[PDB]
Amino acid sequence: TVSMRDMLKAGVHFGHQTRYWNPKMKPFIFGARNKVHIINLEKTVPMFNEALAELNKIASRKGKILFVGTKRAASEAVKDAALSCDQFFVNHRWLGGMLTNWKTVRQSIKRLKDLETQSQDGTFDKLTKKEALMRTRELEKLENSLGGIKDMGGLPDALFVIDADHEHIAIKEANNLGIPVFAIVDTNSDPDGVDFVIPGNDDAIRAVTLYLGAVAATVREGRSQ
RNA sequence: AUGGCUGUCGUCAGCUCGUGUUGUGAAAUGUUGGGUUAAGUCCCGCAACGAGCGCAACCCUUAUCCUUUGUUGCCAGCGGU
Ligand SMILES: [Mg+2]
Ligand SMILES: [Mg+2]
Ligand SMILES: [Mg+2]
Ligand SMILES: [Mg+2]
Ligand SMILES: [Mg+2]
Ligand SMILES: [Mg+2]
Repeated sequence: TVSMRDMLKAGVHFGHQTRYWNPKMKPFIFGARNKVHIINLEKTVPMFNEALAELNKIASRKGKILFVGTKRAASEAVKDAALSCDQFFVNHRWLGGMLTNWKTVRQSIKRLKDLETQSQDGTFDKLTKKEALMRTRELEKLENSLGGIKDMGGLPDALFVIDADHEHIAIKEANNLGIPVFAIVDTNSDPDGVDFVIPGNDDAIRAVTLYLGAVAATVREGRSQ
C-alpha cells in the first residue's frame, strides 16, 4: 500500500542523535549521517504494511481499535484520524491503569456521560450559579483525558501507539492483558513490549500524518468490509 | 474483668480504604511535587484512578433593612390637664 517513495520525501527516515539510541534497534539502522541515525526504509515498508494488513483483519469484525498519541505534537492529528473511522483515541494524558483498572475508570466514563447530557439534553436552568461552574468545569476536565473513549464500552482489541518510550505505561497495560501492540518505534524507544515494531520518525508532523492516514484507511476499508 | 459518660492531646489537620501497579517480602504509591490557604484549602503536575471519616457549607447568636402584627409596648404630628 504505502511505499518507500513517499516516506523519504516526507521525513520518516530520521532518528535521534547517536548518544540517545537504543542498542536493541540495531537491526533497523542504516548508519549515522551528521551524528544522527538514518533508518533503513528497506526494513520499514515491509514492516509497515505488515501492520496494516492485520488491521484489515481486526477491522473485519468491528473490533475496537484504540489509538495512542500524547506528545502534543500530533494530539490534534490523532483525534481527527481516529474520527475518520470513528475509532478511539487518548490524545491528552494517558491515565495510569486505564486498561488494567478499567472498571474503576468505567465509573468516570459514566460521570462524563451525565455531565455532557445535562449541558445539552438536560436544559435545566435556574440552578446555583457558584455551583453551576464547578459542575461545568468538571465536564471540560473529563472531556479532556477521557473524551476519546466516551463511546467505547470495554477493552479494545488493538493498540496503535506513536512513541514507545513516551507511552511505555500504555504498552505495559496492554502487555499484561494480551492486547496486541502496533507501535511506531523510533531509535531511542524499546521494542520489547511491542508486538509489531514499525521504525520511523515520530516528530515530523507529516510523518505522523502519513502513519495515521493508512492506519485509518485500512480500518475505513475494514468497516466497509 | 466491664457498660454508659468524661478529661486531654486538640478544633491541632489529619487518619484511611477499594480497584490498580511496583517490591521475593515488611510494605510503598494514592497522601508526593509546584504554588496557595485558616485548613489534605484549592489549582496544576505526576501509575495512578476513585472513595470514606475529618475541613468548609448547612444550626445558633450579634449586625442593616423590609413587610405583615401593635398590648401590658409606644407617643411623632394631634384635644386638655
Ligand atoms: Mg508483588
Ligand atoms: Mg494499595
Ligand atoms: Mg503514602
Ligand atoms: Mg499520611
Ligand atoms: Mg502541595
Ligand atoms: Mg478535604
